[PDB]
Amino acid sequence: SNEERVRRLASDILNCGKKKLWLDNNEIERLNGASTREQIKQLIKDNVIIMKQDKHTSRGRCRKRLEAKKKGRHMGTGKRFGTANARMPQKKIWMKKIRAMRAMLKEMRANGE
Amino acid sequence: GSRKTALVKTRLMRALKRNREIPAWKRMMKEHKGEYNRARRHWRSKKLKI
Amino acid sequence: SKGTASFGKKNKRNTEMCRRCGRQSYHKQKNSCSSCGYPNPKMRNPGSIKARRRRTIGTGRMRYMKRELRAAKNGHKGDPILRTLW
Amino acid sequence: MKNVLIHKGATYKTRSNRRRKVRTPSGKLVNRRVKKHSKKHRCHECNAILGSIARMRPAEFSRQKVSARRVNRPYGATTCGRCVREKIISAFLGNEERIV
RNA sequence: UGUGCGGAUGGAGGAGGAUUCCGACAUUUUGAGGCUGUGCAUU
RNA sequence: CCAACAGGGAACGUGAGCUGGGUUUAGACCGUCGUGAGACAGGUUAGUUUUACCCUACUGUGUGGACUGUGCAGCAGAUC
RNA sequence: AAAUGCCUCGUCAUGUAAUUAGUGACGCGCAUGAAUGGAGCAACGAGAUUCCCACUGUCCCUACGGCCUGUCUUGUGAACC
RNA sequence: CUGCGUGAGCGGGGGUGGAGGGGCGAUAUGUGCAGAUCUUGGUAGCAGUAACAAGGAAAUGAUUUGCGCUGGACGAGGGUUCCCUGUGGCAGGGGUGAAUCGACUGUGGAUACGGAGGUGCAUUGAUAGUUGUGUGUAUUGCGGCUGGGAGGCGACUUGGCUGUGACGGAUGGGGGCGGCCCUGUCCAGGAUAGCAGAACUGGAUGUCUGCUGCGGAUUGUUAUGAUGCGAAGCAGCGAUGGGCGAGCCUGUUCCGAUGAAAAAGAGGCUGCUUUGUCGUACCUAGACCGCAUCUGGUGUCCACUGUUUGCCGCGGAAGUGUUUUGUGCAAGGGCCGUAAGGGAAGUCGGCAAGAUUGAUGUGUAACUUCGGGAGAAGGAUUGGCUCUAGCGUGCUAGAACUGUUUGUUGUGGGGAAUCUGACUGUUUACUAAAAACAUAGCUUUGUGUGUGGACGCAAAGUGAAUUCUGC
RNA sequence: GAAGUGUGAAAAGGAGGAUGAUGAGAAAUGAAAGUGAAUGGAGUGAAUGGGGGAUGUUCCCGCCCGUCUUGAAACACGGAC
RNA sequence: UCUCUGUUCACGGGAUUGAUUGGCAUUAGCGGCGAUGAAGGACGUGCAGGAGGACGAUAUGCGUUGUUGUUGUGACGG
Ligand SMILES: [Zn+2]
Repeated sequence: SNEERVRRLASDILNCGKKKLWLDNNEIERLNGASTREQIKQLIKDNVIIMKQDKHTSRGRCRKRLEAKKKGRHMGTGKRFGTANARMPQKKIWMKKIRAMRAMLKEMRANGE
Repeated sequence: GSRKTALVKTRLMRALKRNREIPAWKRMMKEHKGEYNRARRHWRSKKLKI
Repeated sequence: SKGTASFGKKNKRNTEMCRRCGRQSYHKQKNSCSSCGYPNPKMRNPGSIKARRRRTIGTGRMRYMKRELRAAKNGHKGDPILRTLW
Repeated sequence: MKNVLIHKGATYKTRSNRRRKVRTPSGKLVNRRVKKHSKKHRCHECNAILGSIARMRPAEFSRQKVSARRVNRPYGATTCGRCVREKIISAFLGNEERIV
């Protein structure tokens, strides 16, 4: 059989895994006799060799759970496992509050108030 | 490994072209029948020591 | 774990091939051959009674000393051309 | 054989082996070599910055024109403009106390 | 074991011109659906 | 509590049945003794439990109908 | 009567239905005792001990169920004695 | 097979075998075996037994479907195991290309420290920062032409020299290579009984650390601050779609510890010419070491996603590995699950198992070196859905409704006493982890000089503090 | 720091089997331990031995050798062939 | 059939008998290496070649001289 030489050359040309390749079962005499990289590229244009598709996991039921808790849906006392500081650090709420009220004072002074 | 000294490389080459059986035209002679080289080495069993 | 498990750590090599005698016994950190004693000008005293008969006069080729012995049976006549000068 | 990083040479993370990641125009991901980091020039007296001299390693530095390697005034390669004024005033005022 | 799918009538409230859309769950059709190695009959 | 809570033997029955608390080499503490290395049937604490697939014994099982007789072997109820 | 007390399961009190265990007190102490260190426990300990709550197949007294072995087949095929 | 001899032994007959073999006297001896846990070689019983293997399938198997989790690169070690052809594992013939990869050069040392020089795209059966090609950088030698000054109050601009190499730990703020997520638009892909405001997947597009002049008293940080030794401000110089951070920029802090050395400086615009030697195939564990296709050991780098404080656990991708005619389950084992009523009666001994467990309000004693003890102990709440409030827009607080009562589908058992060691640490590689050893503190002794000069250097004992240390 | 010498006078020839050829001869000789096939006899008693008789047995006698020891069949040691 | 024991043929193993270009001893002579680069080591050399032996880029051997017609060989020199 020539199966082992065709999956090693075709997997390098197409840059995929050896199991994602489909070899036409009804053209065993074209598949037996390739032997070069230039002949493997002709069978890829003639659809004697085809590349399967990957699984990409869907995010549809993960996007529904993210817009539900933007309304506050899965955040009660039974759903928290880190501490209050781990999931919203207190030093970073302090920085955000005094940079905003140091900015008002700078423009209340520039307007004469 | 890929890295090796020049003296290590030329002794590995000599050891390589030694590991060979008696040629066929010599075994076919009348007075050399039933002779095999018998000084053969296989890389898993016996080690060369550099 | 001083048995089987300690053997998996032994991948450093201390020696190399000696340029005087050809054994794997030239210690690189010591700068010294443990077989022949290189780089001392004299060769090392052998370590056993059998060691004396593994490397001596006659265990190699004797490329020059054989020739000289054939010349001393005939009185050391040399090349017939140069014999006029002598 | 999807999704690999291409890396050439040794892998130890020293000062002289820093790498970035880049996507090449054919879709590959490569761990590429970055020049060795060179520091800013300072004054040798007050430790202020001399922001105009180039930041290069010593061999590439020496291949530049003199306008890249110094400032145009005395001590221009090592000293600050503020420390040179005081050094001139101090030299002149000293000679006036010795001719008196 | 415990009242099936689908439909119909409701639902704390919210959204906004259509008298529309979103909504856990409720009542009804319905001791209802699913399952069985035991017994009887038949093919 | 009970009718009553007798005494003994079987390689001081029974570790290829178990367990390892006593005893228990190599670590350590205290008291007394010794110039010392060390000692004590004086006290204290920490300290590997190997192998049956052979012969015999014993338990079943196999060693070619149906209905029965009669020899041998086993043997059960006890107490309030 | 302590990791140091022979006599010794010392004597009295306390915890139990019942205490050669534990803790408190006593002291002519075979043979306690002051850098051979004495007295002393805040904090720390996979160190040694005794008791309480909680909890349970540890036990009264065992039952039923799962997977891999064993039981049965083919191949490869040792050892102790 | 047969005769003779008390015996040690000696004769004859028939097959086999295919070249030598004896009697008698004296003489020379490495001169006679059942044993020595005798030496070397061969062979039985045990026994077709113990042990190991039989991996999910589909008459076919380049096609369809089911399961497992290491996957990809550099060094040490190995050395042709790499590719093609023929053949039942061998046999025959091929394959490793360098100014810009490493070393041959520095330092009393080096394939990780110092150091003249690059990035894309394509290409073989097997090599590629090495072959080919688009563009760049350095270098060997040989030429041609050309300048020693102009500017700016200043910071500085220019063919216009004497600079660098060259240096520790912890931690905050700013800003981000690549990857991943949310979002507008445009072009495509795969599955579908029925329904779905029109889902799911891929690709393409969508400024100030500093310095100078004027000025002449205020000004700023997450934090410590800055300023008549010249603040702010104005004008310059120089430097450089939204959100989750690596190198980078800028601070603070810690030490009886303060964080190597040497090689390697010159430079304008142009034309020709040069670039030595050795390594380069293949394998992270069935290509290494452990006698082996051995559940052990072996330096460095990169690696997606749901849930979550968590790169853990509990589940998924990518890449990679894998078979297709043994049985169906006695007793007894190894690893586990559930149990009426009782609740340590078991046992040397609660050994083993069970039990507590995340987060947020509440409530916390004796003692104490005032720091601790402390998450002491003890009690309560927790899902889904639909809304309200705050500002910093993802977290925090509040309310109604709802179910076969129930929500952490993970994460400490606690308390009262005695003995002992102060504490974090260290130990009998392969039966002892400790009360042993170390330790700070405390005390004693010697010594006027070693490169070292008494707050030094060396030798002993005791073992934190507190209170003491008698004759 | 080992273990391993032999077809024949002549290659006149073989090397899965069978049928054959060459040669004086299928080819150095080929013991014991142990095994397979056929065929005769015996057995359900550990076996084996001596006397006396007989084509197996029937009566009598008979514990396993070597060694050290006052003393061995020894629950004394060495000994599968 | 199985266990023990006669007989005949076939296995298994390598003792025995007979050989031997090897070993061991005594005796007579000799005791002949190197800066004019030794002994020893590494790597190479055949049209078709691995081990051993032989040989050194004049490499599976060259020149002179003797004996040969041969797979040729002896003695000496390079
Ligand atoms: Zn040597």
